[PDB]
Amino acid sequence: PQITLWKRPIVTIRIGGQLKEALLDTGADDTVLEEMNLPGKWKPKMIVGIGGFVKVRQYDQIPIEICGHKAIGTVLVGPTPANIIGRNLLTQIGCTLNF
Amino acid sequence: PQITLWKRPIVTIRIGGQLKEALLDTGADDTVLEEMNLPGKWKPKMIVGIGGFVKVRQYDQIPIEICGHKAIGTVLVGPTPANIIGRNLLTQIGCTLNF
Ligand SMILES: CC(C)CN(C[C@@H](O)[C@H](Cc1ccccc1)NC(=O)O[C@H]1CO[C@H]2OCC[C@H]21)S(=O)(=O)c1ccc(N)cc1
Repeated sequence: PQITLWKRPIVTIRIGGQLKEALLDTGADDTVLEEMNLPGKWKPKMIVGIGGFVKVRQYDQIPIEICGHKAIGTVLVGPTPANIIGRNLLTQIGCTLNF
Repeated sequence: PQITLWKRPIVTIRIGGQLKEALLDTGADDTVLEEMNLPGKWKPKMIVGIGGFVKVRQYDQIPIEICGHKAIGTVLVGPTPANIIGRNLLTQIGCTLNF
C-alpha cells in the first residue's frame, strides 16, 4: 500500500497470538511495544527518546505479522506510550519513504 | 527520492538561516528541533514521547527547506535528543510510506 501521513500510520499487527495496533515509525531504530508477554530469553536494554532514557526488555527472533506481511525480528517491550514498529522491522516488509 | 530504512532517514534541512540535519519521522505528529532561536511569538506546548512528557515552545508558520523541498509549518523547540521532522511537515513535501 501507499500510506499518506495526514493521519498516524497505524496498522494492525499480530504477535504472540494477539492482535494489536502499532505505529509505522521511521524515527525509531527498534520496534518497541507496550507491556506484554513474550516467550524465551530476553536481555535488559536501554533506549532514548523525547523524555529521556527508558529501560526495556529485548527479545530476538520473534515472529510478527505487520499489515499482512510476515516478519521475524527483535522486539523491545517496556513503558512506551505507543506500540511502534521501528526500522528493524520496517525493512523486513520492504517499507520505504518516497517524496 | 526513495529512502530505504536500513539507515536512519536523515536529511539536511535549512531553517532560520541555519543548515541542520533531521530525521524523517513518521512516528512523530509534530516537528521537534533541538534548542535554537526562531523569530516571532511562541506558545508553551506539552508533548509526550517514550520517556514521558516534555515541555516545548511552539512556533507557527515557520519556513523550512527539507531535502530540497520548501515548506511552511509549525516547529516545536525543546530538549529532544534528535531533530525530527514529523507528519505536520512530511505531508507538506508529499512524503508517503510504501511497501
Ligand atoms: C525521538 C526519536 C529519535 C525516537 N522516538 C521515535 C519517535 O518516532 C517517537 C514515537 C512516539 C510516538 C508516540 C509517543 C511516544 C513516542 N515520536 C515522538 O517522540 O514524537 C513526539 C513529537 O510529536 C508527537 O507525536 C507523537 C509523539 C510526539 S522514540 O519513541 O523515542 C524511540 C526511540 C528508540 C526506539 N527504538 C524506538 C522509539
